[PDB]
Amino acid sequence: TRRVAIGTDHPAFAIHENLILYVKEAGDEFVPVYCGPKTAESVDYPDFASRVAEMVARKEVEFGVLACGSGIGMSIAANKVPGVRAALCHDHYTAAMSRIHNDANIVCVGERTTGVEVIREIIITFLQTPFSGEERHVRRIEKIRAIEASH
Amino acid sequence: MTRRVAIGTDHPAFAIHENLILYVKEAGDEFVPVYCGPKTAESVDYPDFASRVAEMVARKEVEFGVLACGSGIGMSIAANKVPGVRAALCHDHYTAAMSRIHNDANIVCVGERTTGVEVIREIIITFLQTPFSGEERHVRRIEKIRAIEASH
Amino acid sequence: TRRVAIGTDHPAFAIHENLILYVKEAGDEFVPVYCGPKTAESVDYPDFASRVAEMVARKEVEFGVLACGSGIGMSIAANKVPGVRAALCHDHYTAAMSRIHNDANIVCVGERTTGVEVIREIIITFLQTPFSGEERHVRRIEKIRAIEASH
Amino acid sequence: MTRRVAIGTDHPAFAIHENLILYVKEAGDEFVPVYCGPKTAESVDYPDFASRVAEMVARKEVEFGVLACGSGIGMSIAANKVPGVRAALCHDHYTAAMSRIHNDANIVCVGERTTGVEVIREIIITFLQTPFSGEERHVRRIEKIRAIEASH
Ligand SMILES: O=C(NO)[C@H](O)[C@H](O)COP(=O)(O)O
Ligand SMILES: O=C(NO)[C@H](O)[C@H](O)COP(=O)(O)O
Ligand SMILES: O=C(NO)[C@H](O)[C@H](O)COP(=O)(O)O
Ligand SMILES: O=C(NO)[C@H](O)[C@H](O)COP(=O)(O)O
Repeated sequence: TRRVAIGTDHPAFAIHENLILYVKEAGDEFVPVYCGPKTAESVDYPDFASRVAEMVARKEVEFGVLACGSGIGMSIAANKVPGVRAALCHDHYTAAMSRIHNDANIVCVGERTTGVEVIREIIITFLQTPFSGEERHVRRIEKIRAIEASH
Repeated sequence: MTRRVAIGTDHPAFAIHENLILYVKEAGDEFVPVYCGPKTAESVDYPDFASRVAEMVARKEVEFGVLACGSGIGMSIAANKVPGVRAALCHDHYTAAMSRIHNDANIVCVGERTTGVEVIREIIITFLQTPFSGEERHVRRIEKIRAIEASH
Repeated sequence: TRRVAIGTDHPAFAIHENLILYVKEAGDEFVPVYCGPKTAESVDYPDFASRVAEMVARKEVEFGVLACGSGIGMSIAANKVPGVRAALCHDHYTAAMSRIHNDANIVCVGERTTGVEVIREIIITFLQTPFSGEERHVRRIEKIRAIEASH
Repeated sequence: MTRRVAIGTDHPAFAIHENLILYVKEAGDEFVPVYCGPKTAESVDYPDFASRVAEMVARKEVEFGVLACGSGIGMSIAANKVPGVRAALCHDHYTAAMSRIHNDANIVCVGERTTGVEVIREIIITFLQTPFSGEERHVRRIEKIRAIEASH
């Protein structure tokens, strides 16, 4: 069982059931946990970025999915939480490499920037692709953890 | 009155480092590049250079940063670990503009392996030239990012 | 007055009024002419690609806008009409350069690939950006016309 | 039983021409690159090389073509002028896959100025390896493209 927490702001609300669906499409072991808004009225992305990022950091869930206008807001605010490696992806390549090289634990996408079928592909690829485990990446990821600790 | 812009890369982006320097100048006379990346070909660790540039931005030694890696991802994660930093992974003109308009982003991140140099150029120029909107919901949202930083 | 004919298939139907709106947003001189489907049921992209491309070729309208799943189908089928330079754009850069270098007369976009705000930006940039008029491009565009004539 | 793949570029894509050759091989043993672009640095006219490769595909001398220019656009326009050709401008994995699945595309077009080499690699590989679906609505739509060609 690999839980994936889902967060959005208002531009991504209309596509939230899509994101739920795309998590389950990655495999039966992938369980979506919807932590986004309940209504379509404006909300502030940091509020929902924080909720999902804290769950990931605390290890309640293995993965996060965050959507907003461009995904930029989500990736900045999620990365403020220690333990989070939030990757803003715009295609299949960035989704795969975020996992292989960076061991990313949160994938961020933009609703106004990336079509839903590419959002589908991103989410599925992010979840299914393993971290390489290579020495250099393991070292670089540990160096990100050391930047957190120095602050 | 002129605006400093620090540039960092790891090894795959080293091959285009004078490109990055050039594109910063291309945004206007008032933009001064500050090269902080691998002085040479050397395979290096992106978080070391993201930190160098991220710290300069957070200390207000430069106004903006430009970071390049393979996909841009490692640079955006590592730079966002520094409080005071809003580092945006951009891949086209629209994200470069909106990162500024909505998020008041102070670091632009790009991948050399994903995004062609003429779009990287367009990203950098758009980033540097586009102003923050100052609009109420955006200020409040940026403050909420700061409040998150304060809690950790 | 610069008429712009608009064509879609079914995945782009839900966003057809968007495309109408984005044409007018480029300027008051830009007049949208909707030539896409009236209902959301499946249709074949070549049918609507051809209608718009023929209007452009015959010079009824100055410009075309075509949307489908990925935009690939639209750009292949529209380019089959002599006189058409249909450019599949996915960002601002490709929209600008399609006009500056290629003198493109039709812009093609994918609904499932490119978010509407980037589709907005593409359409506005395509319409507002002039052809450079440079010798080399004028020569290359004339060489495209010579490929048509040899078939 | 092995599948030939002709490659053409103009001048900005010349710098990555052995990349393109390499990536075609990377899709499998059964893929044979056929280099047809500028043998040298020379500033050239994209329609001359789009034609060379487009004609080889239409004559069935090769099964696939790969075309690279600045933005990929001029290559897709010029190659689509040859009857029998379905040339797709792709910029990521999804368009590369769908061009094959839905449109049975026989030429892949890319921009060196817009799309980074590792994604160009991914585009080429995905294009070559992904099969046409053969599904009814797609066959009919492809035939309608042919019927358009016949009318001119
Ligand atoms: O894209 C975003 N953050 O990156 C936000 O979703 C975006 O600013 C929301 O904008 P809006 O409040 O005009 O809808
Ligand atoms: O993509 C990146 N960071 O996100 C880095 O540039 C990447 O890890 C470099 O990988 P390499 O060590 O295979 O060159
Ligand atoms: O993207 C397209 N042509 O490029 C078409 O819109 C696409 O094949 C439509 O697919 P569908 O018939 O499964 O909706
Ligand atoms: O983008 C292209 N065709 O679409 C071409 O590579 C482009 O016209 C080359 O332009 P240049 O003549 O400035 O190098």
